[PDB]
Amino acid sequence: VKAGDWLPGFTPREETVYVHGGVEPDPLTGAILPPIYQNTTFVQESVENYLSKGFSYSRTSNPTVLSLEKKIAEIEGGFGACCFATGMAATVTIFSAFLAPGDHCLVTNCSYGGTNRCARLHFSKYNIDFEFIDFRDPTNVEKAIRPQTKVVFSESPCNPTLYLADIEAISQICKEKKVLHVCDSTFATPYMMRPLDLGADIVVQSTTKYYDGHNCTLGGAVISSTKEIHDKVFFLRNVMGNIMSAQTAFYTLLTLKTLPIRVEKQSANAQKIAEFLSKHHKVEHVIYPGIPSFPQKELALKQHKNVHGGMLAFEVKGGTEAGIRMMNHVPRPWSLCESLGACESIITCPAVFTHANMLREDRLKVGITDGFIRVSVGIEDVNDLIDGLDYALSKA
Amino acid sequence: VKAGDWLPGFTPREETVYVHGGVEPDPLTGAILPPIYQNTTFVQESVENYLSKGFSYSRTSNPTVLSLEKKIAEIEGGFGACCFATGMAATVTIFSAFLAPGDHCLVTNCSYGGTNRCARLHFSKYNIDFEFIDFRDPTNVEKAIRPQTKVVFSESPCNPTLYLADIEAISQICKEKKVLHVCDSTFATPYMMRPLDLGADIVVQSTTKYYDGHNCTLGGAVISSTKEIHDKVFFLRNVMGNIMSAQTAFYTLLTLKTLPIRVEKQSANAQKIAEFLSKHHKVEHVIYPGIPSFPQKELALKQHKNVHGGMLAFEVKGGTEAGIRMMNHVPRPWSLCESLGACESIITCPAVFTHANMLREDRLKVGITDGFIRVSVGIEDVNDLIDGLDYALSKA
Amino acid sequence: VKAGDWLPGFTPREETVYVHGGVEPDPLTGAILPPIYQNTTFVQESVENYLSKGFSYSRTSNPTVLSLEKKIAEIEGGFGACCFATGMAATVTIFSAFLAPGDHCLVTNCSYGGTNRCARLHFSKYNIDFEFIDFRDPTNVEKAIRPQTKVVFSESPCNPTLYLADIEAISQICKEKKVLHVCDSTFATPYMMRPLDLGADIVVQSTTKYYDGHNCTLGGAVISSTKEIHDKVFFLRNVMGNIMSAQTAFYTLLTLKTLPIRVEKQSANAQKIAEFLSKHHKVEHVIYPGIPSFPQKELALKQHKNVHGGMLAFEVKGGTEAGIRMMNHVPRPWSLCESLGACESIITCPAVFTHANMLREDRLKVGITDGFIRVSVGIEDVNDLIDGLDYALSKA
Amino acid sequence: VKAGDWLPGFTPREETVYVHGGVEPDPLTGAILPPIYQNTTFVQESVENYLSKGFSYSRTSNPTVLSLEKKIAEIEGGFGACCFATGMAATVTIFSAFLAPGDHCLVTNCSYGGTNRCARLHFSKYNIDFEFIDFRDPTNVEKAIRPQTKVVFSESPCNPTLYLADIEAISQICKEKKVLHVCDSTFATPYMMRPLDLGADIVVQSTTKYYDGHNCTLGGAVISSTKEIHDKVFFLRNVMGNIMSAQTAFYTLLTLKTLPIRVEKQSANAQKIAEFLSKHHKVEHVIYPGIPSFPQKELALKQHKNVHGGMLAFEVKGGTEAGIRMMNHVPRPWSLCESLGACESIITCPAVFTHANMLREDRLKVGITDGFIRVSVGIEDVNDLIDGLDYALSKA
Ligand SMILES: *Cc1c(COP(=O)(O)O)cnc(C)c1O
Ligand SMILES: *Cc1c(COP(=O)(O)O)cnc(C)c1O
Ligand SMILES: *Cc1c(COP(=O)(O)O)cnc(C)c1O
Ligand SMILES: *Cc1c(COP(=O)(O)O)cnc(C)c1O
Ligand SMILES: *C(CS)[C@H](N)C(=O)O
Ligand SMILES: *C(CS)[C@H](N)C(=O)O
Repeated sequence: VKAGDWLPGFTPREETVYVHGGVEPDPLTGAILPPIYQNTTFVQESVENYLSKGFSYSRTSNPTVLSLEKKIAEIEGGFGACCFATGMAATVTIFSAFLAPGDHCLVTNCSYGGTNRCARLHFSKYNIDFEFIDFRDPTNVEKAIRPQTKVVFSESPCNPTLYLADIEAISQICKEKKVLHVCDSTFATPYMMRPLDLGADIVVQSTTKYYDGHNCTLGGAVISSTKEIHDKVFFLRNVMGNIMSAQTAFYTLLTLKTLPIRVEKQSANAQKIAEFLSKHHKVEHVIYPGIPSFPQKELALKQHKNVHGGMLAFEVKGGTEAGIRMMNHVPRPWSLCESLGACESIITCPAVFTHANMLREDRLKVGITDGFIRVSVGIEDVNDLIDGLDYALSKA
Repeated sequence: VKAGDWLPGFTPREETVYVHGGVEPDPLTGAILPPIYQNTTFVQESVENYLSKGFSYSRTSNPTVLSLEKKIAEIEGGFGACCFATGMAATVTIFSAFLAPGDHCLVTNCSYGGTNRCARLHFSKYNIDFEFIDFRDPTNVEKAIRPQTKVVFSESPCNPTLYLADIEAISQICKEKKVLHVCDSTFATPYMMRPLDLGADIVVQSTTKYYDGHNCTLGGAVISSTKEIHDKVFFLRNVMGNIMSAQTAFYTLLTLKTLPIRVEKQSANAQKIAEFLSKHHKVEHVIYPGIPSFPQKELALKQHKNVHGGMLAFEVKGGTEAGIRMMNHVPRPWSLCESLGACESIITCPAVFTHANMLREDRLKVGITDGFIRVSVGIEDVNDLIDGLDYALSKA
Repeated sequence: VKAGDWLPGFTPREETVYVHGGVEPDPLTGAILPPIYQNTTFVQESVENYLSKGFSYSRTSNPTVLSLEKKIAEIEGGFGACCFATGMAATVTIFSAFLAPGDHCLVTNCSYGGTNRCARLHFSKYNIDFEFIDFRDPTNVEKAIRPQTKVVFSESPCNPTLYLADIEAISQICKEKKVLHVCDSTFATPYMMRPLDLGADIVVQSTTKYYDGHNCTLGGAVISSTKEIHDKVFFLRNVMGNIMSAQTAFYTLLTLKTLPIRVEKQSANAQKIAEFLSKHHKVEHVIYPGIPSFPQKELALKQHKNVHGGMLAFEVKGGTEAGIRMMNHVPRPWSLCESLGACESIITCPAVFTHANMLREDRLKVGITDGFIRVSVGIEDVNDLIDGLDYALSKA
Repeated sequence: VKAGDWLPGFTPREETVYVHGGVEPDPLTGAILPPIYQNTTFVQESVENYLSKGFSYSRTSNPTVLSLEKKIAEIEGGFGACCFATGMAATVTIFSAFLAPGDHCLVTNCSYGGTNRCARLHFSKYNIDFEFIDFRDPTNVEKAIRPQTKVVFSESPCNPTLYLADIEAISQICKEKKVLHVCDSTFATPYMMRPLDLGADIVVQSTTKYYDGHNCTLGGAVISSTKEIHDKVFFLRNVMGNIMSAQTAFYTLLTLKTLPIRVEKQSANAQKIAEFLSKHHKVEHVIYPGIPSFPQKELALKQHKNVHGGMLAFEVKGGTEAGIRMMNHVPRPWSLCESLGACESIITCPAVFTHANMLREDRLKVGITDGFIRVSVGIEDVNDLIDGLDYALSKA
């Protein structure tokens, strides 16, 4: 064993894989990072040796993108991964590949609003039936499975309510009933929960949020448990033309290196903020998987590794007017905007910013209430973050 | 009026629009190029003033991308444009938006292979009927339209045969039958043919090819004739998550500046190469709209502005074996690879690469003969290009 | 000879070198463009095989930068080239490497104001004597050479007056007197004049201007006639830490591909604009090397290949007030700003924007008069450019 | 006050400044990150309103670069900062601005090798006297100052020996003698030591190392204690043409966000590795400010905040041959290369690489013994790092 080689028979530990997974020094120059293959097409040696160097056209595959895919498959525990322009593109490619007219698809009723809308407003025109149900009890999923069910699509924690789904239990149900279990674990990250380890067949990630973690790029990933599934996704990505770009892949290769230390800091901050909010006399309810009152505490402790995440939610006393006054007065360092997962702490109101297309009776039915505030905790000093919330709450 | 203003009541001439369309100096700093908005999310001033500055999240819209879209809409003569991660993503968004189960779509039978395979594999599973016909006679289109026809999808010149479609005549037919006419004018560029000027309802572009012209980025664009069509495309792009990235849009904003002078040089080179090939004893047939043997020379003179383009094709005598010997010996500066439209001259044999997914019997049905070679002419010195072809032909 | 090889014993023609110089397809993947080596450090195989793959640290050399250097040395006709963060960095590295206290340096008195200021205001504190003289007559240079003269630094055409220097004649003088002849040919480009072909020992370029040509990047280059000179420049670049970045090198590799067609278009536009101005009743003087009244016409015809360039200058009748009114009313597509060489046409007034640090009596002495306007012609439609000048002149 | 404002009268705490210092949402669009001003020149509103929007030409200043400069000045506690293409460019600008013929400069004799060689080769030719002395005792500095001394240039910890300099004491000396105290605190980072807080007049940083922390960019910064010093640095940067690019500034704006959590992880790992090495029988000496054998432990406790850093050094028993056997067998995840500060752990032997330009007798004079190894600890799992060192040491 010489410089440049791993020790044989040793599995590198987890943080080492975030730093080095999928990437060795460039064979040509020794460059320690992946060179960015900002290029459309690849020259072939001869007609007979077509594809002998592995690449032909960047819509189909690109070397920088492939380095990130290998890293993501390692981190998530999958056979292979495919990277996409956005998280929505990853989700839509799953629905495109694995559903056909007449099929039934069970979706957590608290899915990300984008997942919910691409199903209802687009794929349902192909006579695909999406049924939205409560995934908090796995027996609900078992009882709701119909003869035409092809896909069970879980999300955990859920955007924006932070409901959990028992991924292991649901995977056992789907394995018995021979249906595909797809899990969107964007809010968890693989540092907290790897659905493939818990039996899911496919994971979808919006790499926009925590894999990037810097508000820099859009991106998506599909991580497949098997070669058969991986090849189906890969084929359809080339047809739909929604692959990630090499430059986005370079950025994500760099930011993934710090995902463990970022998520540790964000989650330590979020625990302290959730505790503060839970004691605050102008806060009605606080939702965080790590505080003792979390309704699905036992599942959180079973299914979360290391941390309980950077996301929390709360409701201000006084209804919508008080929620709005609070939002309008939250000072820097907080940012009032959509998205989540970043070094910069973000405060969002789902009624207006993310789930505005959902009927208010239905919003209330899922738990998106009037004073409901979604919080993405960043890596600022937690005392500045609490000071800003306390000011805004005093104004509410 | 003053420095920094266009004079009111004047319309810039063609080349000026390539340099300046869609862009003004940054209002904040005066930067002569738009900055790159390499950022996911946009801060809002208040819950009330939501979207008051025009942006919320870059999957939906991004300022750099919107500047490119405004330029492209100006160059193509449309109401608005949407930009995509690839040309295939643009095409697939048209099929996704405008077709539903039971609908019918007419597609030119010599389409780019990717258009053909996204139809035939994928969308056909939704009980959408795609019919491939010969667009060289508009009455074929008129006769094949059904009550269920929603889209007529032309391409001109066609990939790889360079057949022309009479866009004005087909538009007249489609207007009478109230069917959408979508035209893929990637091979023409708007400098040679603007389908919206000739009555098409939608234009699809692979910006990868000539708009980029440098083998640098992938990209697509959909240019809509009306607000109603544009809004449908924009909505579905947000759902499918296949928008162009800001960094790609910046590259294409830069490269579009030189499209007229690039296409003029490529086309002058192509005319000379086509004339050379038409006299060479190893060459069976040459296809170029600018030489007198072109079968649709009358339509080329009616429909082509400025140039006859950088693309040509030819058949080497001696069939497949001769074509392969030739390809294996084409020297630099030629590149043996997929793609087209670039400063670097590219050659390929579609029977063995791009359209090798098509049955040889069907290959011949669509004119891709055994010795057929697609040539994308770049901006090198034409004597190097001709000397290289002459050397390669000596090995056939 | 097979695909991927050049024909042996053939020198590729000039436009082919702009497209392909310094770049072959990536050996690892076949990528047709140079991958961007966005990376600081390079891993070594062993202590003994240090530098066996050619790279160690990007301040010293970087693979993308080296690909551009090889291309620039080919285009300019030099032994080697070194690329820098800016044109000023290239110039300052020359002064740093080849002058020491007690040395005399002859500088064209109409040098770029930055060259003039770094000499007067900085290197003169090291007791280096910069003497500014009229380079229009080579015998002036011969007569002004002193025992301590080490460097003769010409520029042609000169910024902003467009005076020419006879590079061949001056090189003969410097070769006889054993002094180094450095030529800044930024305004010419190697498509119009290659000083190394005319005997200069070093060329300095601001790649910012025409090599980029898109207002995108800053950059500089030093092209050396010999290995001894090249190695001295390379060594000092590593010490001064002013190398070009890989991303800037990637952009310049792409934009250099179109330098010939850009400069042809800009120069055809500039000829027409200079003719228009020379007939205009509110224009006092027009300076362009291609119009028949140019005072150094005979030298322009001897020393310029293909074109007479994109730069021109003129004076409006009515002195400074009229020049200012004209500038304030020049409409789009023109831009009022510093810099030059770009696809976007630029109008500058040197008194305020570039040579404001020069005493007004001295400005007048060099020819930077009151109504003096420097024009950089882009690739817009020339009729829009003339329309805009004619409007502004009517307002002046 | 309102969303988007800092509360007046409050100062953000340390980690918040790393996330948000120097940056506010884009005023035009609300973009949460500053856009990349990848552009050379800036349009002016009128000849009169020249520079009214703050920018003219990116060699002089660029908006993205200025945002980074504001962040860096906040983090380091300075009046202002200037950013450069590399750390060497920052250092060379100090020597260029503040020294003239006849002046004297005191430099720590264990400086980074590049500082030492830019002094000894290059600036000494201008009759500037550089004197290299041992900064571990401040009275050496006091005794060596001459009437001609203009600059005292410290480094702490030193590259590669990790000697400390007492920055507060040296500043007191320099204040008494009215000499500029410049401190290169690259190895410390501002999270561990801010020399401006301890009385230094100027700080030099290689942002390549920890500010970047990802082996992605080269860069430098000069942080000035006063407006007069800042203005001198800014003026000369424009003359030397060695400003940082906008794209580099964007990368560093992103990576600085995580400097506290990166340095905390690197330092925790380094403490454990130093303790492991201090017990290993093949290791002669270990140098780390956090272990009790550190010779300057009293100063380390006074001068180091939060951590003792990611850098350590050790000597392998058996001299040069043993060091080489060890280096040749250090396995992944270690990288054998130059540079330091990164997420990827780096090891090198300065006698054979970084300081092999120093005479072995002088190498030993400055403490770089034959078996001396400089170690830059990254953020991998410490057990992989320790297992790899243990394997390598078994080959020594
Ligand atoms: C944001 C998000 C998505 C969609 O990803 P994009 O990258 O925005 O297209 C999907 N799932 C969750 C849980 C998300 O937060
Ligand atoms: C290449 C091409 C496409 C597909 O565009 P991509 O950018 O490769 O996805 C569509 N139409 C034509 C005519 C094409 O040449
Ligand atoms: C602009 C210029 C320079 C300086 O180059 P920068 O890239 O701006 O540092 C040098 N010479 C001429 C003739 C120039 O126009
Ligand atoms: C690397 C380094 C430098 C030089 O900075 P570059 O960015 O490599 O030019 C200066 N000081 C120290 C302590 C350094 O480690
Ligand atoms: C989706 C809104 S388009 C976004 N990622 C969010 O949940 O804020
Ligand atoms: C130099 C001004 S800093 C610039 N390139 C010009 O001449 O406009």
